[PDB]
Amino acid sequence: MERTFLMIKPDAVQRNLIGEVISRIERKGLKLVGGKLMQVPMELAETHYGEHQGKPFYNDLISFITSAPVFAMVVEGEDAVNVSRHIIGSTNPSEASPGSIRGDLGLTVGRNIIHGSDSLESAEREINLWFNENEITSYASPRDAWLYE
Amino acid sequence: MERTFLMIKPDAVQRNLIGEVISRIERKGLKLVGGKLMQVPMELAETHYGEHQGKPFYNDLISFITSAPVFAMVVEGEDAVNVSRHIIGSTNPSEASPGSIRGDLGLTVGRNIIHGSDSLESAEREINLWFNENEITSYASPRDAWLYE
Amino acid sequence: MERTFLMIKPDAVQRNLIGEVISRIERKGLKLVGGKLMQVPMELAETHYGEHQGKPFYNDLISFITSAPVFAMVVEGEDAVNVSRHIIGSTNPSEASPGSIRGDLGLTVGRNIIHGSDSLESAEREINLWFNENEITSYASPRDAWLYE
Ligand SMILES: Nc1nc2c(ncn2[C@@H]2O[C@H](COP(=O)(O)OP(=O)(O)OP(=O)(O)O)[C@@H](O)[C@H]2O)c(=O)[nH]1
Ligand SMILES: Nc1nc2c(ncn2[C@@H]2O[C@H](COP(=O)(O)OP(=O)(O)OP(=O)(O)O)[C@@H](O)[C@H]2O)c(=O)[nH]1
Ligand SMILES: Nc1nc2c(ncn2[C@@H]2O[C@H](COP(=O)(O)OP(=O)(O)OP(=O)(O)O)[C@@H](O)[C@H]2O)c(=O)[nH]1
Ligand SMILES: [Mg+2]
Ligand SMILES: [Mg+2]
Ligand SMILES: [Mg+2]
Repeated sequence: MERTFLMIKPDAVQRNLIGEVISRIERKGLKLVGGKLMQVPMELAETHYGEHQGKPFYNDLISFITSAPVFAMVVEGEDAVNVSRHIIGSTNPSEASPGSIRGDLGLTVGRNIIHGSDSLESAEREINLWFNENEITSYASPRDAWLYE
Repeated sequence: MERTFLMIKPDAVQRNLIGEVISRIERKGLKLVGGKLMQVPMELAETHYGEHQGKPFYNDLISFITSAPVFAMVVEGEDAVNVSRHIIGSTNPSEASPGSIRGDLGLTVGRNIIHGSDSLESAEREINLWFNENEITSYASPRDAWLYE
Repeated sequence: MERTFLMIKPDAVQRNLIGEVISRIERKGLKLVGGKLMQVPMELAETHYGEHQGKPFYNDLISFITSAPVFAMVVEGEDAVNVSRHIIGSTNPSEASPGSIRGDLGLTVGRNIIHGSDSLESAEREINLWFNENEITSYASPRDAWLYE
């Protein structure tokens, strides 16, 4: 079943919103299949955010993301990539839709609560980057026969 | 005052989301005016979903909806039909707006939490189908003078 | 930092939704910087809503808003004016986006829970109208270094 990578960023951690964001993920039907609290080493940040190297926000991004722990996650569900993006909300939390994670919890574009893979793929690439698969559990859940036909 | 028919489907029942969905209905201002937990007999499913007889999802629909109890409801408020649809969200929960019932709780189009009448109507027709009106209470509520001019 | 004026109207007060609406404001990142429960004197209503004098809903507006206490607020954050409007939702709560204050809590256009300044601005003008600034506190909060770059 489709997987995506999600990351609760240091702003949500330092604002004590870990449970709230995880709740929004869970109640949507998405299955948490890997998850760990970790400090992000420099080299991981830079490879994760490689595609942003030329951009004005890059240095700030790398600093922010290495500034306190993140909660890294693998999340599984039909259409998981696009589902996650929909509940996370657009990149600028001031335009992110009310009811989305960024739309309800975030203020500014550079401190926007959570990251999700933007496609199949960068998902996966990001999953392989952050997780070895002995870290990724596989389990059936009671609700599954009720989420899906 | 306008009424509509709403139904909490077996997916929300089996996922233990009855109270959550009812809460979203109540806090919007809509008045619960009839409500019962019931197993849906075959013949009721088929007449309820009559308009879908030719369609690829039909057999799955009928099976799903008869597979565990539903919470059937009559709900009253100005513009109740269109209000309910707005908070329920579009049919595919992956596109349903965040903050909507389907947008927050549902994953797939065939397991989308709740049904609402799509017009004045089919409301109603559906109300008469599911409820005799000795089943439908009529009562004024303290908030009413505050919801409405 | 940008400020806006917000007001919890007598419908939310009389529906006991004060905490809920304040929660939605707080968790977005907005800083409550002035706030008071007050009955709105006639002359204040009329100057507040001056721009609506010719309109069909005017007399109803003035009556409603003077009919029970309101919770008047000054709220501070980057882009506070437009942020507040986004989480409050469009004027008619039947079209206001699910997940917004009006979209989740309001039914009708004339009883729509809360008011927010519509621009820099009328903010602000409304702040000066409702608050003397000995009423407006200024304080740094622990989350601030996490909301903002
Ligand atoms: N300070 C600042 N940061 C920005 C700006 N634009 C983008 N960013 C940051 O970089 C991201 C840009 O969005 P995307 O193209 O989806 O890539 P990404 O969002 O960095 O990836 P994730 O944040 O991990 O989801 C935002 O999350 C912000 O954290 C900006 O104009 N100013
Ligand atoms: N499996 C599956 N089910 C579908 C599909 N399209 C529609 N459905 C089901 O049939 C419904 C179609 O939407 P509508 O035209 O509003 O009618 P309806 O939604 O069945 O009516 P309610 O579900 O009771 O609101 C959805 O609720 C789904 O339960 C599909 O492509 N696949
Ligand atoms: N009864 C009734 N009231 C309306 C109607 N249109 C607007 N209103 C009221 O007047 C407001 C009109 O919207 P705006 O142009 O943003 O100004 P405003 O909303 O009054 O300002 P705030 O309510 O304080 O945010 C609504 O909040 C309603 O309270 C209407 O057609 N009928
Ligand atoms: Mg992004
Ligand atoms: Mg439907
Ligand atoms: Mg308005």
